[PDB]
Amino acid sequence: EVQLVESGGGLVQPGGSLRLSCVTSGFTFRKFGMSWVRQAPGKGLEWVASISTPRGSTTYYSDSVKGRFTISRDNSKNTLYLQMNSLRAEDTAVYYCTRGYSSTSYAMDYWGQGTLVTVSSASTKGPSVFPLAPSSKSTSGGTAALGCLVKDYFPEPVTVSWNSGALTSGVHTFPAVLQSSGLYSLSSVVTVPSSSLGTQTYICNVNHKPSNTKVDKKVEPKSC
Amino acid sequence: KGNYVVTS
Amino acid sequence: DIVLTQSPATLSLSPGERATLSCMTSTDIDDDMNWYQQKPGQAPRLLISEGNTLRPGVPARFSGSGSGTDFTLTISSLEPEDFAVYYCLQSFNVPLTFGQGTKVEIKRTVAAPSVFIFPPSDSQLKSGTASVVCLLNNFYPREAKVQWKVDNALQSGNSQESVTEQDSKDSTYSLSSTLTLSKADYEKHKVYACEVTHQGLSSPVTKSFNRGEC
Repeated sequence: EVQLVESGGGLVQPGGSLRLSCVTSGFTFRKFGMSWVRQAPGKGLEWVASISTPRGSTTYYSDSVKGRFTISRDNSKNTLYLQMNSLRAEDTAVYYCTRGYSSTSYAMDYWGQGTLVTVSSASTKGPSVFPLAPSSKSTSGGTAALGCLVKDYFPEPVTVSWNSGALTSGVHTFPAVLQSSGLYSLSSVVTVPSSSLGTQTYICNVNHKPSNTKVDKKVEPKSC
Repeated sequence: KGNYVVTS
Repeated sequence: DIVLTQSPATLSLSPGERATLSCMTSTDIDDDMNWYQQKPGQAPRLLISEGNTLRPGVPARFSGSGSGTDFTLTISSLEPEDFAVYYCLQSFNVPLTFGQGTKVEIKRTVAAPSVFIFPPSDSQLKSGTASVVCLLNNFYPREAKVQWKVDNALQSGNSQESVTEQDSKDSTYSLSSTLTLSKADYEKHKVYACEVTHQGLSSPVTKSFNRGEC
């Protein structure tokens, strides 16, 4: 089958540069038009650039990237490139290598898995983990909620489990949110029986590998 | 209106 | 630049039902309309290409119709694997432009959220900031409004929301809203409240706490 494999993505500071590569297999590369399409976090698809076949003399760009990005191809290597200069925060996205399905259209049939490009001035920082303590008003014989706030980390991702993975039912770990500071934050919560609060231990296991941060936070009723 | 080339 | 307008942004249906997805273009693009499917964490998949051409390998329940300025993707009978996001794409002209997507989601009975409010921990306050969290647990449909009130003053611009994908078992959503204040601002007020409006609640539910209480 057709395979498109992107590489060269990663973290870069605003104003900086990156070169993406896409190595293809399963078809005669020189015979097809190719495009880059990107998808910002939580957003839709946005076309970036297209290049003609065979030589790639003819190229097209979105206004968002015109003058900053350059699409090119090396047919002897089955490789498509995207040179990205003068990068900005809003260029952050998964970048997809795509194949134009016909000799006269750039409409894409096959897509790579994508490569993540993150543009940010933030430095690597591990999260602080704060308990979301179960309310002292938790209903008798009812259901209580508790969790952990994983605040101010960079870059993505962090992982969260409860009781080393033994507790999964009722757990909701929310998508991270990018704060105005440029750092991320997310909450993980779980509902448990109110009757268990005095005797069962609840620990959120947080791991942020980029900073080598590993925190286990016991979340218990607040004493008072 | 078909303002682009794929096969050059 | 040609604008593609997809509607409805969210299509709520049950397995077995017919799905109709609309894409309207700002100008006549002949029949150069293409449709994609995208599941979470996955690359898009081409379903229909220019001329409402069904791609080989795509199940027959998918079909495209329309030309000019009004296009339709029809899924004759929804399978569980069809719940996903769908994008339209015009390839008539550069720049190539996409619609903003339609999410086909699982319809179910109305489910009111349970609501919980969490004060900032003492350890966070010691750090210099205060985060107040409000949890809406297991609700449907998706539309939900959270309004923060501090000593009864409606807050604006100082909260952020996040939502889970539909639960695989009960098809509900969960949502967290976080109100962020400076330690100083936090300590000059008493009553913190989160007011939740949802179709499943006959009237808005408010959870609250007083600073410095157990």
